[PDB]
Amino acid sequence: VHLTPEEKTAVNALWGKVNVDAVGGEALGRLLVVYPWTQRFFESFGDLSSPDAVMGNPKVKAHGKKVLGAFSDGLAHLDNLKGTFSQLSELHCDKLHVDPENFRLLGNVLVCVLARNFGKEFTPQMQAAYQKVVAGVANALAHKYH
Amino acid sequence: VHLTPEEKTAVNALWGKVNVDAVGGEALGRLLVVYPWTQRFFESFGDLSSPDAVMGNPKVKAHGKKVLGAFSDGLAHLDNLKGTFSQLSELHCDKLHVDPENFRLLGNVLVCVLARNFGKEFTPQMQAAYQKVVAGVANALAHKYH
Amino acid sequence: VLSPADKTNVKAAWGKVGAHAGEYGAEALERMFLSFPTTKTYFPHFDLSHGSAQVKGHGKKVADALTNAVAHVDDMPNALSALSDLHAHKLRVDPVNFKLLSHCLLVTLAAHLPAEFTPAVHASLDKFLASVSTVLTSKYR
Amino acid sequence: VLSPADKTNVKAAWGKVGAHAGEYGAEALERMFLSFPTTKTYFPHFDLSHGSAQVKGHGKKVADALTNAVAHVDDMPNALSALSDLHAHKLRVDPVNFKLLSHCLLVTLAAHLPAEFTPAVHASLDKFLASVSTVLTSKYR
Ligand code: HEM
Ligand code: HEM
Ligand code: HEM
Ligand code: HEM
Ligand SMILES: [C-]#N
Ligand SMILES: [C-]#N
Ligand SMILES: [C-]#N
Ligand SMILES: [C-]#N
Ligand SMILES: [C-]#N
Ligand SMILES: [C-]#N
Ligand SMILES: [C-]#N
Ligand SMILES: [C-]#N
Ligand SMILES: [C-]#N
Ligand SMILES: [C-]#N
Ligand SMILES: [Fe+3]
Ligand SMILES: [Fe+3]
Ligand SMILES: [Fe+3]
Repeated sequence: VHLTPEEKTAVNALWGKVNVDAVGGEALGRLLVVYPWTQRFFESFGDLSSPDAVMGNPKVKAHGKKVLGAFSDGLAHLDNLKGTFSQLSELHCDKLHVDPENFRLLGNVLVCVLARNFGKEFTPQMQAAYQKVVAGVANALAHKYH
Repeated sequence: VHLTPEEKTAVNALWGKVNVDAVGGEALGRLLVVYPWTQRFFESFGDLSSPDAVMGNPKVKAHGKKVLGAFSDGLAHLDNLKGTFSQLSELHCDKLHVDPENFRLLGNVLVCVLARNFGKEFTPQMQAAYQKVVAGVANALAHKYH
Repeated sequence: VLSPADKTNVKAAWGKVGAHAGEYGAEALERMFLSFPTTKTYFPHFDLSHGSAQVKGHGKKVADALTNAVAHVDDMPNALSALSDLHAHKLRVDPVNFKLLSHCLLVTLAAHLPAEFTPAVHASLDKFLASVSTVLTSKYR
Repeated sequence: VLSPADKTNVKAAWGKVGAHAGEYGAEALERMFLSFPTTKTYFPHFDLSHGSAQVKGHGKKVADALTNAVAHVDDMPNALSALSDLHAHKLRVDPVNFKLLSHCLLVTLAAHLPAEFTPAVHASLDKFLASVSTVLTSKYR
C-alpha cells in the first residue's frame, strides 16, 4: 500500500488516538450483526442471538482487540503486508475456510466504526487514505497469489 | 494454477476439441446477456438490446475469438499466468477500470459454455479442473489491483 | 428483480426440466462439493461420496424447493420462509456458497439441456436463483 | 429481504436524518469520488474537482429518491422504475459502484449520527441499500 507522506501522517495521527478496547469490539461486533452469516465462524464465542448479545459478548470484545492489533501490525509494515500476514491468511483460508469477500466486509465495517468514533475528523480525505489501508489488509489476508 | 499431470492432460484434451470460431463468442455473448452492465464496456459494438441481438452480433463473435486466444495462452503456461496476462491486466484494470468480479463472471460463463458444448464429457472432475483454470486467469487479469 | 419475460422463461425452462429436476439437483451438489470442497463443511455428517444416496435424496429436496419457488415466483419470501429459517437463522450459510451452487446448477442444466439452455434462459435462471439465494440468506420475519 | 424490524430501523433513521438528507447524499458522493476515483467516469460532465453545486444538487436528488424508497420500501420496483430505466437500461452502471456509494453513505451517517447509528440500524440500512441497489441495477420491464 502506497500512501503519500501527507496520508501516512494523517492515518497514523488518527490511529494513535484509537481506543483499541472499544473500537476493536465494536468493529467485530458490527461485522457479526451487519453480516449475520459471519457468526457461524464464531460459534464457540457463545451467545450471538441478538444485537445486544453480540455487542456485549466478552469473547467478541476481546477478539476484536486482537483484530485491531493485526491492523496495527499492518500499518507499521505497509510495504510488507503479505509477508506480515501470510500465516494469518493460511489460518483464515485453509483452516477456517473464510471466503475472501468477508475480509473486505470487515475492512468496511472498521471504516464505518472509525467514522462513528471520530465524526467530522474522519474527513473524505482521511477515509480515502484508510480505504487504501483496509484494501491492502484484505488483499493480504485473501492472498490470491499466482 | 496447480493441476495434476492428469488434470492437465484432461483439460488440454478437451480444449483441443473446442470450436475456436464459436465458443469464445458464445461466452462473451452470454456474459453480455446474463450480466447486462458489462455491455457498457462494449458500446462501440452497437445494438446489444436483446439476447438475439447480442448473440448474432458479428463484433461479439469476433471479440470472443480474442478472449478464447487468451485462454489458450493461459493453458499453455499455467505456471506463469501473471506474466502472460501482464499487459492484458494493465488494459483491463488501469485503462478500462473493469471491476475484478466481472473477470470471475466471464470465467464462470465460459465454464457454462464448455458444459453446454461437451455435455456428458464435461464431468464434475473436468469442471473442477477448469474452475481452477478460470480462477487463475481471472486472478492474473486482476493483478494490477494487487 | 425479475421481469415478466424472466418469469415466463423460468417457468418454461423448469417445465422442460420436468421430472429430471431431482437428478439435476443432485448433480449440482456433486459438482459443487468437488469444485468447491469447502462447501462440504456444511454437511459434516453426510456421506458425500460420489453417487451417495444421501446426496441424491438431498438433491431432490433442493429441486422440490426450486419447483415451489417457480410456482410462487411472485411471493418467494412467503413461500420460502421455512428455508430462510433454516439457511439464514439456523445454518448461517455464507451467501458466497449460494453463488457456487447456483453456478453448478446452471452448469448441470447446460450439460443436460443444450438446446433449452439459451442465453435468455441462462439470464433469467441466473436472476431467479440469485433472488432465491437472497431470500434464503436473509432474516426477514 | 427486509424484516419488519429493518423497515422500522430505516424509517426511524432516515426520519432523523430529515432535511440533512440532501447534504448527506452530497457528502456520500464526494466520499465515493475521492475514495474510489473510477466512479467519476460516470459523471464526465459534472464538476467533480470538489463538492460543487452540481454535486450538492445531485446529492439532493439521490436523497429524495432514497426518501421515496424508505417510504415505499415494500413497493420499490414500482416506486423506482424510472431510476431502474436510467441506471440499468441507459447508464448500465456496474453493481460494484452501488456497493461503493452505499458504503460511503453509511460512513457519512456514522460520522454525523454517532448515537443513532447503532449496530442494528447499521445492519438494516445496509440491507436496505442493497435492495435499492438491486432494483436500480435490474431490468424488469
Ligand atoms: C480482514 C481482517 C481480519 C483480520 C486483520 C483478522 C485477524 C485475526 C487474528 C489476528 C486472529 C487471531 C489468530 C491468532 O491468534 O493467530 C483471527 C482469528 C479468527 N478470525 Fe480473523 N481477521 C480478519 C477477518 C476475519 C473474517 C472476515 C472472518 C470471518 C467472518 C474471520 C474469522 C476468524 C476466526 C473464526 C478466527 C478464530 C477465532 C477463534 O476461535 O479464536 N476473520 N483473526
Ligand atoms: C476471463 C477474462 C477476460 C479475458 C481473458 C479477456 C481478454 C481480452 C482480450 C484478449 C482482449 C483484447 C485486447 C487487444 O485487442 O489487444 C480484451 C479486450 C477487452 N476486454 Fe476483456 N477479457 C476478460 C474479461 C473482461 C471483462 C469481464 C470485461 C468487462 C465486462 C472486459 C472488457 C474488455 C474490453 C472493453 C476490451 C476492449 C474491447 C475493444 O474496444 O476492442 N474483458 N479482453
Ligand atoms: C438454490 C439454493 C438452495 C436451496 C433451494 C436449498 C434448499 C434446501 C432444502 C429444501 C433443504 C432441506 C430442508 C428439509 O426438508 O430438511 C436444505 C437443507 C440444507 N442446506 Fe440448502 N439450499 C440451497 C443452498 C444451500 C447452500 C449454498 C448451502 C451451503 C453450502 C446449503 C446448506 C444446507 C444444509 C447444511 C442443509 C441441512 C442439511 C441437513 O443436515 O439435513 N444450502 N436446503
Ligand atoms: C443508492 C443508489 C443510487 C440512487 C438512489 C441514485 C439515484 C439517482 C437519481 C435520483 C438520479 C437522477 C434522475 C433525474 O434526472 O431525476 C440519478 C442519476 C444518475 N446516477 Fe444515480 N443513484 C444511485 C447510485 C448510482 C451509482 C452507484 C452510480 C454510479 C457511480 C450512479 C450514476 C448516476 C448517473 C451517471 C446519473 C445521471 C447524472 C446526470 O447526467 O445528471 N448512480 N441517480
Ligand atoms: C477476526 N475476527
Ligand atoms: C501477487 N499478486
Ligand atoms: C503475492 N503474494
Ligand atoms: C508475490 N510474490
Ligand atoms: C506478485 N507479483
Ligand atoms: C504473487 N504471485
Ligand atoms: C473481453 N471480452
Ligand atoms: C504480491 N505482492
Ligand atoms: C442444500 N443443498
Ligand atoms: C447518483 N449519484
Ligand atoms: Fe504471497
Ligand atoms: Fe497478483
Ligand atoms: Fe419472492
